[PDB]
Amino acid sequence: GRTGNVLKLKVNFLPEIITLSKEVRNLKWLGFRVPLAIVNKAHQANQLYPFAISLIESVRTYERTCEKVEERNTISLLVAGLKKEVQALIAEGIALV
Amino acid sequence: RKLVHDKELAAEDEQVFLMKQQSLLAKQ
Amino acid sequence: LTEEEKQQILHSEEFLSFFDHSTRIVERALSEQINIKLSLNRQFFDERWSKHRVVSCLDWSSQYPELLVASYNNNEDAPHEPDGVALVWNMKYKKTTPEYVFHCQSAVMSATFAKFHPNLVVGGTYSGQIVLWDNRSNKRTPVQRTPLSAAAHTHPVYCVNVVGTQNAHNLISISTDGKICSWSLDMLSHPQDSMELVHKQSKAVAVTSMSFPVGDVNNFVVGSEEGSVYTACRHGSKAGISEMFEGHQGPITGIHCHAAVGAVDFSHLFVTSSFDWTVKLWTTKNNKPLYSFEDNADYVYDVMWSPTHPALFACVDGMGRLDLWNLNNDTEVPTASISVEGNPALNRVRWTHSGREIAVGDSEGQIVIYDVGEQIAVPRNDEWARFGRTLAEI
Amino acid sequence: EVEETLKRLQSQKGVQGIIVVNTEGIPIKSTMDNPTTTQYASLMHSFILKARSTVRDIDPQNDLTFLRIRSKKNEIMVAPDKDYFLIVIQNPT
Amino acid sequence: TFSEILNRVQKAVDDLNLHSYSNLPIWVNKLDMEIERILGVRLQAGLRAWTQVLLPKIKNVVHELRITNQVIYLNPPIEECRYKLYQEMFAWKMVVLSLPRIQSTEEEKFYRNALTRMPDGPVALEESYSAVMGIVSEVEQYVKVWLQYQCLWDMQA
Repeated sequence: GRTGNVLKLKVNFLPEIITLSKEVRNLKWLGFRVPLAIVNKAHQANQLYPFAISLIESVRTYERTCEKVEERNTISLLVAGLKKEVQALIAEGIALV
Repeated sequence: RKLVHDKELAAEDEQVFLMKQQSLLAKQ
Repeated sequence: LTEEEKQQILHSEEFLSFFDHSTRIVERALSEQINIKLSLNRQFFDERWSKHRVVSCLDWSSQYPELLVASYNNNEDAPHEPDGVALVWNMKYKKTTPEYVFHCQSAVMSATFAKFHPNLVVGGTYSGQIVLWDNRSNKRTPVQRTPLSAAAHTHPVYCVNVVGTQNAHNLISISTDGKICSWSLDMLSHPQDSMELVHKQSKAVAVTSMSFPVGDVNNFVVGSEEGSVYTACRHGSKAGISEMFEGHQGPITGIHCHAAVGAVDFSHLFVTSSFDWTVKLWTTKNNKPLYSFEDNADYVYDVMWSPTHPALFACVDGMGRLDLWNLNNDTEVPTASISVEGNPALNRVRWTHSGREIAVGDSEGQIVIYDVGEQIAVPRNDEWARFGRTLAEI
Repeated sequence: EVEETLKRLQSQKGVQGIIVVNTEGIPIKSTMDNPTTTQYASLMHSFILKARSTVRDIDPQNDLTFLRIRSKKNEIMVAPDKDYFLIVIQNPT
Repeated sequence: TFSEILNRVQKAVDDLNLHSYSNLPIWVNKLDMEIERILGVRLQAGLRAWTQVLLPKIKNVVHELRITNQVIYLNPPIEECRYKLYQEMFAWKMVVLSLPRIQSTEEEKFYRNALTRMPDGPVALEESYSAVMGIVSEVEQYVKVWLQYQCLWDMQA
């Protein structure tokens, strides 16, 4: 729909990784023993999932509301300050590993 | 000396900010 | 002759009461008043909102024992179309059309009415976000949505209920990670209570569904897909797991407590329909299963007590047979049985309040409700006494 | 919504014809043809006004919220509250 | 009706102001420019309707010819009808131009710039004035010849 190359923002987190955890979370009590590296990866992903899902839902909501704003250009001038503070927080966060 | 409002809050379109931060991520 | 005033008054949507009353009156206008044992009673299959769609939950309105809420997950038939489908189906007059519809942006896993207010509907979705809907208002969007936060539910939510009375209510909800959270019906944006349920050595319990002892708040009973039942006091002197059960071998899908109250106290009896045809009966005071259910294999979904009969309940097998179990007359043979046509994967069962009929979900969306024989619908003091002595059997 | 409303109000019995009337008579919408809808709905509007006066006669506080006429050949509907004037053509049976 | 619309718009603007949003004054200025442009267009329409009415409710102006000490006289004179017509056109203009501005002096208190905000330029104004200069002229013309009769007394038998 646009000839330009859109630099769409995403989140460095595959939603399917938690799925793997659940397999472990099920297979561990099934009696099957899995490699300890897999156990550590699954445990870390399971404990870190809430942050990732909150971040991805937040960024998706921000993108939806910003495209809704720019749809009605008469309001972007008023919303500019809020968009600036949001972009500032994004800029602070993106540097984080 | 009736002061007038200074420069207004800017928009800084999402594409430019995203490109700049993509560059910053590439260089980090 | 107007050309735009009617057009713009049609464009302007002041049709809330208009549409509400038109719907409540035209399904009445279906009435043909023209002057010139088990048995099926009403089969409902919404072609528009249940085409190749699996029923996700079922509830009967306690305030209005004619209103049923049913859910739906995402539809693989089309992803673009709204995924979370919630339906409100009524017992007022015969009609193919659903009485109300509702959409949730995430797949809806469970839903129910609220006991605190006779009109709000609360449902847990696959994203772990509790969704609120107002029946009186005619809207498709969720009215409220709990935050998707670390403290709040994040994993898919399968069980939501309202505890307490209409002035001491509290909305309890579970996340399949094991978080229990209590909210209020007035505000659905911050967990009034919240903690990650744990059994031992800090490992959680993958809770699938719970029930609560009838007439009692706190001290719930939960089931784990791990294959274990747990009794956990909501607050008590110490929240968390209070008792672990030997339980059933496979995943425990449906759990329910005894509800019929009579001359004897039987509120300590749990039914658990695991994934192995094994609708087990037991009591909170005994760590072992009380009686083992075995007639076939391979996934009986669930079981719920008939609120009217103390020794009778309904369990459905995913192969396509719903069967009514009396315990007083028979311990092993099905006192009543039926198979829904098409032999489909019947999912969820809900006894209507006051009993006398049953509601049955299906993987195809064709929900069927139907009554029960009078000779087995009604209890008697003989039933309670003989149930007590059958408990004394073993 | 408009189209969904008429669709659900029609397919509930495969109704011969219904249009939405949010004004006091003289509707420009049509389902089968303009005349038999517009003139008939205007006459229905006049008559529901007269019936509103008729029911206010016994007590002014009373209002007509719903009207059926199921005759030997027609089964004609309307649900007036303030300006919503239903029309339904249907078999008597 | 214009004042009520402006009052509601100003109330909405104040509601936005109290919420402490970002970048209000420039938005207020732009919406004020647009509303004054619309006001100018509406003023144009009203002024042209008033003009063609001359050639919009207009008051009927009437003046008499009398005589005293045997001299013909007018009550009021023709210039008085001129001034009444000018006053009425000013009132018609003030119907729109007296509207208040929108804000977060006298010119700033209520909007008096619509004449420069004219979509068609002063022409619609000017032609309006023209009608006046038309009508009054014709009036005195019809007066003049008739007034000539007073000469009859100035000559004696």
